[PDB]
Amino acid sequence: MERIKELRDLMSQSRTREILTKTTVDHMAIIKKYTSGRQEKNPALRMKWMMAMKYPITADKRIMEMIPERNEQGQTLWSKTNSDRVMVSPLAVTWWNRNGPTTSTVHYPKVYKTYFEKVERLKHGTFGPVHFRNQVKIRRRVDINPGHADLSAKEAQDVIMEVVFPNEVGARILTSESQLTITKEKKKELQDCKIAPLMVAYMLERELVRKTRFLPVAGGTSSVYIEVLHLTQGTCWEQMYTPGGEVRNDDVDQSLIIAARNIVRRATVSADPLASLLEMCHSTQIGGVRMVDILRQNPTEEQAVDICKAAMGLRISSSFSFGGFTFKRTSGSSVKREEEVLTGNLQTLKIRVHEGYEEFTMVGRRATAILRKATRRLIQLIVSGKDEQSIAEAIIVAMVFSQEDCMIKAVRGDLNFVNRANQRLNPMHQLLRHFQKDAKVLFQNWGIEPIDNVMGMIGILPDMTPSTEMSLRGVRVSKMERVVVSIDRFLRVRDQRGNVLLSPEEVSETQGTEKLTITYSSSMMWEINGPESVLVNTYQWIIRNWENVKIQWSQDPTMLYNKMEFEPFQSLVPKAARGQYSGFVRVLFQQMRDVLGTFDTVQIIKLLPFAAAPPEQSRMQFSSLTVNVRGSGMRIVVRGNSPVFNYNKATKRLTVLGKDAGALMEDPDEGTAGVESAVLRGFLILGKENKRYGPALSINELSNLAKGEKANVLIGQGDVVLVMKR
Amino acid sequence: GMEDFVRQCFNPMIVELAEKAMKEYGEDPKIETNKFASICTHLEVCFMYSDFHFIDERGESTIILKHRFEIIEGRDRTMAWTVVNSICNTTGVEKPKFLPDLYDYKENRFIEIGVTRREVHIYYLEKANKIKSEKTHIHIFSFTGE
Amino acid sequence: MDVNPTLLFLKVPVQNAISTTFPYTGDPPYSHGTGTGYTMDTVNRTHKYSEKGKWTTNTETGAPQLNPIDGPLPEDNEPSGYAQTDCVLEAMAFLEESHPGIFENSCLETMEIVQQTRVDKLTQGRQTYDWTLNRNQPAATALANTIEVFRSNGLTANESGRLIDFLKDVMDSMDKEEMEITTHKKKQRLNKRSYLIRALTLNTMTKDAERGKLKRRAIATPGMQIRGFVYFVEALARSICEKLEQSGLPVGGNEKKAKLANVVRKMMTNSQDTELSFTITGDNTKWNENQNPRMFLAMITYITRNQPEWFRNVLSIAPIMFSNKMARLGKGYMFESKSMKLRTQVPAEMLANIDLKYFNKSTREKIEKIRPLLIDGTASLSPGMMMGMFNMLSTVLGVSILNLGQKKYTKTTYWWDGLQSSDDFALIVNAPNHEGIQAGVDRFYRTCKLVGINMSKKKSYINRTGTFEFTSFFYRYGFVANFSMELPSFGVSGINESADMSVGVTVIKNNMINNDLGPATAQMALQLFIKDYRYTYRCHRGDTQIQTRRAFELKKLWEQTRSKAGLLVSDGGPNLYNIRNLHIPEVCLKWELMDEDYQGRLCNPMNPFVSHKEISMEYDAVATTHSWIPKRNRSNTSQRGILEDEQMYQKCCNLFEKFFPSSSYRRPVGISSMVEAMVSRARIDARIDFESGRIKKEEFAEIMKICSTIEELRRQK
RNA sequence: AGUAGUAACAAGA
RNA sequence: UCUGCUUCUGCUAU
RNA sequence: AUCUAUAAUAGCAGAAG
Ligand SMILES: *O[C@H]1[C@@H](O)[C@H](n2cnc3c(N)ncnc32)O[C@@H]1COP(=O)(O)OP(=O)(O)OP(=O)(O)OC[C@H]1O[C@@H](n2c[n+](C)c3c(=O)[nH]c(N)nc32)[C@H](O)[C@@H]1O
Ligand SMILES: Nc1ccn([C@@H]2O[C@H](COP(=O)(O)CP(=O)(O)OP(=O)(O)O)[C@@H](O)[C@H]2O)c(=O)n1
Ligand SMILES: [Mg+2]
Ligand SMILES: [Mg+2]
Repeated sequence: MERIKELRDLMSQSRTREILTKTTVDHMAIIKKYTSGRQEKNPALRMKWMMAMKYPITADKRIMEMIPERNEQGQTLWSKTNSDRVMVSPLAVTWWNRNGPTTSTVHYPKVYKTYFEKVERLKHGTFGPVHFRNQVKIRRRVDINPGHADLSAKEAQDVIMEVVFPNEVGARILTSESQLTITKEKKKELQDCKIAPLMVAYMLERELVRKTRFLPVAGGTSSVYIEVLHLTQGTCWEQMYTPGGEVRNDDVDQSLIIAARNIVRRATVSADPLASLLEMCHSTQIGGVRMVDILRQNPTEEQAVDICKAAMGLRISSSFSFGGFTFKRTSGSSVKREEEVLTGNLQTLKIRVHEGYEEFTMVGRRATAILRKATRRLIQLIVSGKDEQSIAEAIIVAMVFSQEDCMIKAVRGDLNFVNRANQRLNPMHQLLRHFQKDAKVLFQNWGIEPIDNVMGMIGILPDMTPSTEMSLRGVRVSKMERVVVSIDRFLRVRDQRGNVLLSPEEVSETQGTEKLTITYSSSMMWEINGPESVLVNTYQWIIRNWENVKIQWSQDPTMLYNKMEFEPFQSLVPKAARGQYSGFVRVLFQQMRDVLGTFDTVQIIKLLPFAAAPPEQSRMQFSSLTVNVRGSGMRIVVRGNSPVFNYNKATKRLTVLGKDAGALMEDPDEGTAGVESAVLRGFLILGKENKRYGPALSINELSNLAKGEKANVLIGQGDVVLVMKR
Repeated sequence: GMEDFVRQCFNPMIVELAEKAMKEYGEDPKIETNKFASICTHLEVCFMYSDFHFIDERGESTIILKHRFEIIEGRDRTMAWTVVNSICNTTGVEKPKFLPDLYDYKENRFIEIGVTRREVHIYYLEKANKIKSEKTHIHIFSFTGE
Repeated sequence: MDVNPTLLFLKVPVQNAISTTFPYTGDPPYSHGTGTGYTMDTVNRTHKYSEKGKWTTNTETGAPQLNPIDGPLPEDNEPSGYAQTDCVLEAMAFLEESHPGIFENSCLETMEIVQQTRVDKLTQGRQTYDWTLNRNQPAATALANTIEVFRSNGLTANESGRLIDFLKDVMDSMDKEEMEITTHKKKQRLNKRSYLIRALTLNTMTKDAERGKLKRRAIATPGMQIRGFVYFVEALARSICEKLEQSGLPVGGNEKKAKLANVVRKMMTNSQDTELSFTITGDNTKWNENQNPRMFLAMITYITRNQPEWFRNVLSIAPIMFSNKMARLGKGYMFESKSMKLRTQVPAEMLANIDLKYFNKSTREKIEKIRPLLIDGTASLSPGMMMGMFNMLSTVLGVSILNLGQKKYTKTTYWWDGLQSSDDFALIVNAPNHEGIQAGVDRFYRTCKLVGINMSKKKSYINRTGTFEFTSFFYRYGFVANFSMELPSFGVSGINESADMSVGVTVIKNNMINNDLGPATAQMALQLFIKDYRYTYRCHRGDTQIQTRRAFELKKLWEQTRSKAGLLVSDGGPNLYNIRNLHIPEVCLKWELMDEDYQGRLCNPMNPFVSHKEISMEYDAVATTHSWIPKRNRSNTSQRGILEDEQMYQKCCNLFEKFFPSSSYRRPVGISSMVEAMVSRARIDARIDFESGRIKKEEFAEIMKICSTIEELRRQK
């Protein structure tokens, strides 16, 4: 009523009518941003340049009736300006704050509930000690605002639009049941709201919309730990801290899986993996809560979590998760090998392929299925879902799980298998995400076969239609428990019958990052840390204890090789390599103790962790040794410096992965003659090339020489040198 | 020549509405003249299907006040969806998945209007299948009288 | 003892103390006078690097244009603009061969972008050349002026609201006999050539507040006829850059550091053990002046193969317009007579018909060298990109040259890869010995020469792989922290008291997170920010003696308050911030400690220092009284005619928001006029209200009658 | 004069 | 007749 | 597990090229 009379008043005139008629709604935003003047620039200088003035503030003329022109000292609080605006001093703000009409109904706590949640989390937080340590912060994407657990950012924005502006949503429809529930609750909670709809929308954006950022993180990546990242994680220190509220069960499950995988991987290297594993789970906390107390009350299905539960005499599920479905192997076995495959979009990538026939019960909430499969082959899939969308979900999950070459070749479009920061993504998760948006091509390229119509069931066709004649190549539709276990010294989980149910070999090798901070209390607070931390701390321990380590490396080397301090390192060495590597390094060290004058402290420190394995004999000469860091094999070069281990001869400070490890003092028996006895197995390097002895041959070409014979070898980073066979 | 015919065959308001409708999505009325004529015919059928129909103060339809029909066609996408959303939030009728042509307050239902050149069976069936919502009304006219 | 800070590098590596070498505590250098000198010098350098090219005269503008494409191969190591089209096409072909499907997928996403983008996107620009006024204007103002002139000239496809329809309007405007400019009411008429020269013009200004440079340089800003095409081309190039592992764009910040570290890490992993690995920290010299628009057209034509023809055309228009672009000379010069003690301004438009006696040696040489290109106060500049106008496309070209470094293309024992961010680049070369490294470096340098890329020899260096610099990111076996670069972000921002508190504390916290700001230095930064804040806003602690106009009210409020710890710092309260609570705002930090009456005054719903919106009943305010609005002085020219246009614009927009509640939360869409949309909304709202039962017979009749009156007024003025 | 540094300020209307 | 383009980050809501 | 993005309100400020 008011507004229509207002509009008629503006249309009665001439220029406003021409504006209202000759301006579409799309151009209204342009004319709304339309500004006249010299714009503005450097407002900090302006603020310093106007706060010394008398009236730097502009307010509405209504303030005449609220703020007096003068206080009890005759200082002017506002001055009329030659319009509805009025120039005002900050003294007016302070006079309102000390004399203005007060009230018991303020909207600040409700509109800004999330900030008060931060306040409450800090108030009830628990502070532990500060530990100064070599910190390895990795840059990754984390949550700055957690948002609603159910909704995504798009869904949260849709909910906000439907709640605040119901008649302006356009063609959009809320599809999810969580969306509808939250919309109902917010519309119920916001009737008779005296706040403007814009600020209500922004309050709901703070409450519901999830927001992420790339940050350098150590410790937990959950939003309750990211909000206090400045307080808990430093350059050289970790502040033990636990937020005050309630933890999300999802984050607890994730961090438990991470800790269990790290613990099992480190335990496999020990000479008594069972006792080692028990000690670690007894000395581990997850978000402030003891790991054993979590393991006694957490129903998480995972291989390493089940191994941890079995070692402490608990009932396990012997099941895992994949694509939202719970998988339980009923019969069969498998091993895991790395296989390079080419996808439908010409992207080559390695997948962990499981060799061996096996059978699974795949339980979802809206679907269920029996699967039988072999090495990259879907032998049989009997799905029993409720709705055809759930049936399609389960079929897609089973085709991806089968690791069929048809599935790998069905990839079309711009499917990336790397992160935006060029980090490796899980290929199976990427294929699942790709086919869950549209699996038309997968259904076409899967294949069809005629049905014999057994048991009354009916098969489904690539068009998601039921057909009694044909179906997919192995797919059939249908109309529709924690066991006591044992565990031995080597972490093999037998059943009550005596057949192996789990093994450390079934534990996923992916090195992930915890959502809640994992706290380890032992001699080495880094023992169950990530690979970069483990490498840095292993070398830092070696050079920090270099006096006793150096005295022991000569008297009883076997005692030194057997130290626990090298076992977190050995879990990063590839298994098949360990023994060989060890043998190599040990032979080097022995031929180093036999040749007087050849003593290189850097070489011993470099190769000492690799000697921690039972040495297997071999005639191979290694120019490098591999350690698995985040899915990639980093090479430590036997001679000289490298990008994972570089000793600066000038500063004398060893650097491992860019993190300083410390300085090496002056060893009197350092070998300045130039001879090297710990680079090649059975060869003393006597210096640079001598053209007398012929051309340079390869490292792996030296096995047919005889003792008392020099040669020129292209051993190193493009360095030709002169060696001789002992 | 189609352009000229349209310009002289229909009212200036219907022609202006058609011009707006094809200008919203980047169509020149001088180039695509058959779509110009199709849209003009659609708008004219809708504005005749609507006009001269009211609901009196007791609640039944009388032809001579509360208009019987709400015109959804011939509006901007935003204004059309605003009208549809307001009708849905007031009367509690299911939201159509696509923009309809009219709304019947008396029958309280969205009407999808079609003006076909081909058979009405084919056209009707196609439209119905596409909509797949057994709540939207589908009334198909043709130039033959069927 | 003589103190030498540089001697600290004898023990601390330069990277681990790189922050010392950034003197960002002093003021940056500004320009004082005109930019005509830098503009003329830029044009002359661009024509010098391409002087062996072919000269032609433009049949449409009459401007002399230089074409250095396929010119004579360079004979020295001076910068050359002689890019060979076959080598550029080969680089594109091999980039597509090494990443199958990159251009196809990029063109699909860019087709979606081109079809959905609104003309409002153009308003997201800064100061824009406005051909209607021949001056710099805000982007929204320039766009509105362009739309008004186009409409008064019968060009109204932009009414669709799509950017591509406005581009069609621009295309059709470039074919009119005369353009009508209606000022305030003087009716000017540009002809075809004059309008065309104004449409292909980029205004030139001098870049101010720039670190690391002794001498100033010129920047350019294009008009509205260029910006839509450049936006579409840059969107395509961004889609391409997103799919390339060597691109340092459009990734930035922590994500960029992570990508660079991971990519260099993978590169060092791929290199075999027996190989020699070297890294070139490299800059390219005269990057924008040697990027030819014709090569951008060739690249776009190869990228858009087998695409619809409308898409290729709309993507080809930007390189065409940039190939025929004019650079406006600027403000001109200023002349002084000491004996007569007078000074005068000489515009640039009279720099072709002026006597050369007035100028010094170098300026006279500049004018003599540039005079053949002068038309209507602009200079013809066919070669060059005119300062970062195609950052992402030039990034694609550099990445193609990097991609040419695999062993399948070098066909030798050496190979190379690296990182490319527009002009900056890090090149990792691998080879079995030093001669192979030299050969790979020579081959990369010469291949870059073939495509118009000139490696800066004086700014680039090479060392064993492991340390380098890329886009001011220093990598010593990993990227190091450089706190000095973020130093100008500390301080009072000048928004208001609340926002300045929030920004100061948040900046301190984020610098602890990202830039290795230690805890003790963070506490001291907090203390220094609180000092600067209290000085700026005259809000020193209530129980102090500093004398200011505000101090009496602050003392009264202090003595009035039981719980002093609850008062905000802007109210003369204490500073309760520490490392613990940097992430918590100030009103929430001390909400529990506030006195009830002070709390109900600070957060009063009828706060008079913030704006109130009508529902004369108004919504309750939520913000505190420290969220006031600073007076913005905007008062001496003839451009005062737009103040009334803008006032009436604001009146209309507030009325529209009274009719459309979500228009200020999300951008509204619609081809209908404002009055039509508002009347239809009023009608449907009155209908669903009378139906649902909020209004009666008579109010509904009155609303419908006012609507009919407005509709007959819009049809009948 | 001074600021300053490749062109300006040392008020303008 | 005078702070451009691009990218990231932070803050705010005429 | 993903997540500039199975994404798109705008303005200002800092940095980089
Ligand atoms: O966030 C990660 C993880 O913590 C989380 N997760 C794992 N388990 C749970 C549960 N139980 N509840 C909630 N969240 C859970 O999901 C992410 C998975 O970790 P990630 O390292 O990314 O992948 P992972 O290494 O686990 O492998 P993935 O592809 O997810 O497969 C999981 C599981 O499936 C086994 N598997 C796959 N295939 C194709 C198999 C096969 O053919 N034969 C057999 N016997 N097993 C197969 C994988 O080996 C894993 O066991
Ligand atoms: N503000 C900026 C700074 C840079 N750029 C873009 O970055 C390039 C290199 O700038 P640069 O500053 O590295 C060129 P410089 O090293 O000074 O000299 P040289 O050319 O003789 O080597 C420019 O040519 C523009 O494309 C920009 O668009 N805006
Ligand atoms: Mg560089
Ligand atoms: Mg440079």
